[PDB]
Amino acid sequence: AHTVKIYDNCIGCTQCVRACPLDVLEMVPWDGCKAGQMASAPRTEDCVGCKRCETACPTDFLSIRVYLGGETTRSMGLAY
Amino acid sequence: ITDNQVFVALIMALVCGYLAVKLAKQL
Amino acid sequence: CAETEEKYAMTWSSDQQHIFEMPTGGAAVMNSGDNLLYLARKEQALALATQLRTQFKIQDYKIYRIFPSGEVQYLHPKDGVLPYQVNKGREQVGRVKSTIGKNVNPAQVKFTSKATYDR
Amino acid sequence: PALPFLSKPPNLSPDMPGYRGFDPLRFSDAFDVNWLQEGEIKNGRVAMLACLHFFVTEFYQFPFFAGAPKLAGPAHDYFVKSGAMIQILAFIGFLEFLLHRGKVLYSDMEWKGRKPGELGFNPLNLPNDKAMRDREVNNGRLAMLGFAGIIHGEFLNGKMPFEQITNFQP
Amino acid sequence: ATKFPKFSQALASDPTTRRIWYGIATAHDFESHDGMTEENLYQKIFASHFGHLAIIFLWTSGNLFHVAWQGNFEQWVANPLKTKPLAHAIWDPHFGQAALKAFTRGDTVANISYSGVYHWWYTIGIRNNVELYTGALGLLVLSAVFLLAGWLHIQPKFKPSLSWFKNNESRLNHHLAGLFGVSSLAWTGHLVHVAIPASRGQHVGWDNFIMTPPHPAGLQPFFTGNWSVYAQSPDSMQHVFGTSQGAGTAILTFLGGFHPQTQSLWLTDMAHHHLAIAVIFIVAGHMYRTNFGIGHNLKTILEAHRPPSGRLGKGHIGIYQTLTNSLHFQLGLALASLSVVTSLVAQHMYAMPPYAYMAFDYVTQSALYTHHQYIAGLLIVGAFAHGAIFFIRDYDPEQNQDNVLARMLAHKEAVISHLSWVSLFLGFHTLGLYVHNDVVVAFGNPEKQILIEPIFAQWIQATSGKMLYGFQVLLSSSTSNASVAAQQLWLPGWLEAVNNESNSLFLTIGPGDFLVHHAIALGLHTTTLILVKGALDARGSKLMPDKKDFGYSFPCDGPGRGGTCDISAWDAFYLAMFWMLNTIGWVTFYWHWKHLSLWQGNVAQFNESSTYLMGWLRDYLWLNSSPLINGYNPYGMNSLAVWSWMFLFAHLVWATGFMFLISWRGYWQELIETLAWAHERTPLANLIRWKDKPVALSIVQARLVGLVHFTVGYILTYAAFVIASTAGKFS
Amino acid sequence: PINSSSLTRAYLSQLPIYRRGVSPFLRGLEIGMAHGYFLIGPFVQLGPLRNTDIKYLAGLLSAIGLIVILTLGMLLYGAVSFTNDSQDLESVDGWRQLASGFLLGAVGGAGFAYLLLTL
Amino acid sequence: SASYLPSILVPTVGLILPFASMAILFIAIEK
Ligand code: CLA
Ligand code: CLA
Ligand code: CLA
Ligand SMILES: CC1=C(/C=C/C(C)=C/C=C/C(C)=C/C=C/C=C(C)/C=C/C=C(C)/C=C/C2=C(C)CCCC2(C)C)C(C)(C)CCC1
Ligand SMILES: CC1=C(/C=C/C(C)=C/C=C/C(C)=C/C=C/C=C(C)/C=C/C=C(C)/C=C/C2=C(C)CCCC2(C)C)C(C)(C)CCC1
Ligand code: SF4
Ligand code: SF4
Ligand code: SF4
Repeated sequence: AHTVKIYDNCIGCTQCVRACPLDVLEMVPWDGCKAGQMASAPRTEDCVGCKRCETACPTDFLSIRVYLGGETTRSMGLAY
Repeated sequence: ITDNQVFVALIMALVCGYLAVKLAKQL
Repeated sequence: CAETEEKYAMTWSSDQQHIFEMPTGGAAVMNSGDNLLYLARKEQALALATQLRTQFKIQDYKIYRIFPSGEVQYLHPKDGVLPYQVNKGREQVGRVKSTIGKNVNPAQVKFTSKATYDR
Repeated sequence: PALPFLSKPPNLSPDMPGYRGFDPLRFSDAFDVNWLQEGEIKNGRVAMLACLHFFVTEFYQFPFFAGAPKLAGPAHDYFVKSGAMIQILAFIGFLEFLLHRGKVLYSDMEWKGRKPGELGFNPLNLPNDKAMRDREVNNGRLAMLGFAGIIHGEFLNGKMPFEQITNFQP
Repeated sequence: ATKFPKFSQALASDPTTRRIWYGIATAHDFESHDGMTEENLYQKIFASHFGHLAIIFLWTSGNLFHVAWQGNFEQWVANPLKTKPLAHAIWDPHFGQAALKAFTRGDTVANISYSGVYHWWYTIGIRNNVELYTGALGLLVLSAVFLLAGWLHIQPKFKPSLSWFKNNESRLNHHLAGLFGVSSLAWTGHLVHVAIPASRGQHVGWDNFIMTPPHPAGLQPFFTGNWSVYAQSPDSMQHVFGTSQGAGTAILTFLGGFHPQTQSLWLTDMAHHHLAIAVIFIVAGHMYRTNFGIGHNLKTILEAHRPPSGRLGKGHIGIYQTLTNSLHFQLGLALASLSVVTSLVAQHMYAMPPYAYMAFDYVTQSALYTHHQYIAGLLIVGAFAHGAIFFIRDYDPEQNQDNVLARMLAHKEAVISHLSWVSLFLGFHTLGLYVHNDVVVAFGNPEKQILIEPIFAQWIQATSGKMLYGFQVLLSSSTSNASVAAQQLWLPGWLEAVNNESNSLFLTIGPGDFLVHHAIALGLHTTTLILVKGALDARGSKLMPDKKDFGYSFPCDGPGRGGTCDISAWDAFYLAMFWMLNTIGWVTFYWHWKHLSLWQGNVAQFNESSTYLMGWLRDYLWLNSSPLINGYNPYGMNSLAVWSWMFLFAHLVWATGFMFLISWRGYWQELIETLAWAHERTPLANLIRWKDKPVALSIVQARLVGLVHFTVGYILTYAAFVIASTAGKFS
Repeated sequence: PINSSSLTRAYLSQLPIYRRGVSPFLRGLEIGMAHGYFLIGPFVQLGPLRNTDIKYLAGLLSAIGLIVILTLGMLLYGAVSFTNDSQDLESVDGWRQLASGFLLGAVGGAGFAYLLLTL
Repeated sequence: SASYLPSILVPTVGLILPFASMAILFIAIEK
């Protein structure tokens, strides 16, 4: 599975979750930022790894990094 | 220039083929 | 197919017979009361969730992940909450202590079964 | 068992016919000992008939087609030229539909009847599959090697098949 | 271990067809397997080295066997100018009738061996097919020896310990002495005992090589140091290679220069040559410590070279650690040094042709040079590719605390900016001058050209005695210090070979040398701009500093942050392979069009028509492909019909590469879905369902396979054109 | 949908696979009875030996030359796929009976077309 | 010069070895 790791630049502006078309990322209340939010990636078994998150990640350099890991049925995104 | 040495050649590289499959099925 | 692969069954309800667009392609009839939709893969289904939600109110919707042993799962919604909206029930996994700036060099991960960010 | 320097517990079995405990290069590993057995039997029988052709190369049974007695070299080329050597591949094919019936080399070997011997070709049937099997294989194995000893006598001697034995040496 | 990639469980879980392709292309990637640690790595590359060596000696026994058995080798020995060297025979069932008349050379229908092998085996002293059979068996035995060792050092208690592999200290005591020094010494033991007498007529086979000494008096009054007796009577002038007429009996005479008749180097010169190289390498074997303790600790040799000038960081303290623990650094130095050695080989096989009756067949000499140049460029690009693998998967800047390497990564911005500067300068000052000369020649006026005499190469040829320029310096001037200093030793036998215009040694030089050699330096500096770019920006750039985390050949970073097509350190390979084929392109087009002017004779055909680009596309590609592309006509065919076929074939390879290089994946990944829809939905074929799911090729593989068709198409096209061109103008 | 009607269903139904019950040796012998009779065709008129009196025999050796390769593909596909032992064509034993039926029926089709090129 | 040997070895390594070797490697994917 594509290991998505969300670092501590994540200021919780939720363009990652609103940008991800797979709901692998949610928002978690985390009292370390101004907004109190920091994203999480629990369901990385559904993670395609299209890196549409890292497009819309307005941190300094990429709080959310998508490491291309294993390739299962769902992570390959094949229709059949 | 003869024929028997060709048979001896394919014998020796047939044995060398047995060392090729012999090395091949261990790594 | 349905004999060996996971068919994703998006179920949702509406108020009026509108017309949405399939991820297969082409328009669909959109039964007004309540309707299911068997799909292939999850990006099609949540792409339909964005297809409906960015148009108008379509909520109380989620795919039951039909996997071929028979049972279902609950994708999208998961917690009666919208995923970018914050619920105080989601336990975070997938973080490290700092930025990339403290990730170890892969010559320290070399000949070990670790990752370059684990610390 | 048999070969003295303790090198003899391979994948083979001692109750198999033709056994005298000899696989130094451990070909019984990885090569399906039953199929190697059936290849040994079949090579022994067809080399056995082939050296029987190199035994009955005397004047008897020359029926109207050949006229080339005791050639043993390009006699093969003589009947490649004469035709009907393709035809005996057809006839042998018409045998090997019926004989093995599975006819694929390692995939799906027809092991049903305890012995590499097909359909029970035995119209006389005075012995069954007894230890006669044990004395078949040697009568194939010697029928293999000296068969080579005939054809190599055609290769570099090239003189005659039978005319080495009396007082004829190079 | 479960399925396929019996080595990686990250690919055995993949249901697609990627498990096959990545199962193949990561098979030899021993540093990234399931649980293969260091001892389990060196104990596998050490066995696979033996499997590799046995493949090499199986191959050379292949050449020995086909020349032994299907070639015309001793008939070629009878007339090495006249008869063409035959390769292995043909068995096509596709040659219907008219093809076979275009290949019969005697009873054989064989190919013509355009690989220079009969020349080298003819200077070795092989004058029979029998020695070729005994040699071919002599290398089947040797390949069985090497397969025995690789099978033998993967047997468990004979797998050597890693402290033996980390005896980095003493391999150089044994390679430089045993592998290089002794064997070259042993090669003089061939040349003194075989090539000198079987060149001077004496058939010294394996019988009398202990009863016939190569000098008529030898080694009982010759430990006394009367060594001028071994260079007493040279083979002066009136000799044909192979007989005993007009030849002396000295062994190690250093005349210098060529034969008068065969235009090759003297075998006395090679016997003395490998003897001196042998002695100097055996002296170099006594360099480092061992269990004895008389030598050099390598830590004391890289630690001591820290300059007190202080400019060069905290010295090389840290380099010896990152050669023992590393491998891609050691393989990068290996491919660097082997690659410069190959280019040196290529630049000397034509210039100083070593083999008798080479530079007389003008095709084998044209294939050996091009062969070792494309192999030269491949091994440089290997040295930089493993350079980038060293900087990603093998580099530790904490053991390299402000080291020379960390200093290199510090000023890599200045390195890449200045490589890009010199590459830009040469690219506006070759292409500027070729488009200037080509516009100006095109406008009815070859005179208004810019031709710059390359005076630096002309002056360097004047330093080596080429008197055809009028500089009169160290060797061209016959009264200088070096001219008197070797006046008896090797000069007058050598300046005859320099001042001659028949041989391919120190060629006459026009401004085509200028403009082309600037084009070559453009190729070297572009290709090192790429390779040094994605070898120094291999680890982290200001686009993405995460690059060291992703390994070597990761595909991309997606469209994020502007778009990230080919950011990896594998791109520098992927692009500098095009520049490799291009640069070695211009090297071998230039060499080959220089020697199609020498060998034809019209050097003015080059020097008047090579200073502009339609000189190349006219006078070289359009004209010398004429006996190629007439390889088969609607009137018939000839022996070149293979190459003229292969030529066309290779274009079909080359442009198929573009299908993978230009047009990337997501086209095909949504087209395979149409093919799998159509296969699933149809009757009579939905029974036959796949097991591995059909998936278009991933975008590292796709760029790689497009690169592979670019190479195979390129190299097969040019191997078709070298051989069909020179074999069409000659033979 | 369309091209799934009852004429399509009835015609595909009585094919030499989708029909109800045949021994897989004969079920393959019908397949090879079609294909082996077929493949003599584009080797007699267009093959390499189409000008001697081996117009017809090269059809046999070439066509059976394809047939043993095609049965080799049959045995590969039943070797890799169809791991179960449900005794039909989705098994190993039923598939190798389908392949042996294709071999004997296909060579029978080749010799049948060869002897029917006598007239 | 055993001239008949390419008529044996060139087919049995040219075509039937990349038939049975396709079988050995491709079944060897699943072994
Ligand atoms: C004297 C002892 C000795 C000798 C002869 C060797 C020899 C070898 N070792 Mg070795 N080794 C030794 C001691 C020795 N070792 C010791 C003591 C250790 C432990 C400290 C090791 C540890 C060791 C390791 C760990 C490895 C080797 C390997 C090798 C092989 C190198 C690959 C090769 O063939 O390149 C041959 C190269 C040449 C002949 C020269 C190439 C470059 C020259 C300049 C160009 C050629 C010259 C000329 C111009 C061209 C002639 C061609 C002709 C057509 C004209 C080679 C066979 C490697 C291998 O492959 O495993 C087998 C390997 O991985 N060794
Ligand atoms: C002795 C020299 C040597 C050695 C040991 C290595 C060793 C290695 N290289 Mg390598 N390399 C070398 C030379 C060498 N290289 C050279 C000279 C180049 C420049 C051309 C490269 C370029 C290179 C790249 C770009 C990469 C490596 C990688 C690797 C590692 C894994 C290789 C692997 O799994 O391939 C598996 C085996 C194959 C893929 C088979 C090769 C088939 C190639 C791709 C095409 C050949 C097909 C052929 C032309 C078709 C024939 C048809 C006919 C018409 C011509 C391994 C440590 C990889 C790595 O470390 O990254 C993780 C990597 O990405 N190397
Ligand atoms: C015809 C093919 C061609 C040409 C000319 C070039 C040229 C160049 N490549 Mg290149 N390249 C090519 C194919 C080509 N490539 C291919 C197929 C690949 C594989 C994808 C690459 C991969 C590649 C890499 C990876 C790199 C280059 C780089 C460079 C530049 C090298 C520095 C230099 O020489 O600058 C001199 C400049 C020129 C030769 C440009 C031509 C001069 C023009 C035509 C004149 C200006 C315009 C003119 C007035 C016309 C006006 C147009 C009109 C509409 C108004 C140079 C621009 C490198 C770079 O950026 O270097 C700094 C670099 O890193 N190339
Ligand atoms: C990336 C990388 C790398 C790289 C690679 C390579 C590729 C390199 C380069 C290098 C090279 C590729 C080499 C070259 C060298 C140089 C030289 C070497 C030059 C010089 C010259 C000279 C020296 C000459 C001169 C002379 C003459 C002319 C005569 C007289 C004398 C003399 C000799 C002086 C490495 C591994 C390192 C590291 C890691 C990373
Ligand atoms: C164009 C067209 C079409 C098509 C065609 C077809 C369909 C054909 C085919 C045909 C075929 C394809 C045929 C087949 C034939 C066969 C048969 C009818 C049978 C016979 C029999 C057999 C073959 C036998 C064999 C054998 C032998 C000989 C010996 C022994 C063994 C066996 C028994 C096996 C249709 C009609 C649709 C429609 C219209 C148009
Ligand atoms: S990381 Fe970038 S994207 Fe993910 S939440 Fe914080 S800000 Fe929004
Ligand atoms: S990885 Fe691809 S899918 Fe998973 S979140 Fe980042 S972008 Fe959306
Ligand atoms: S194209 Fe595909 S690969 Fe190239 S950059 Fe855009 S996303 Fe990354």
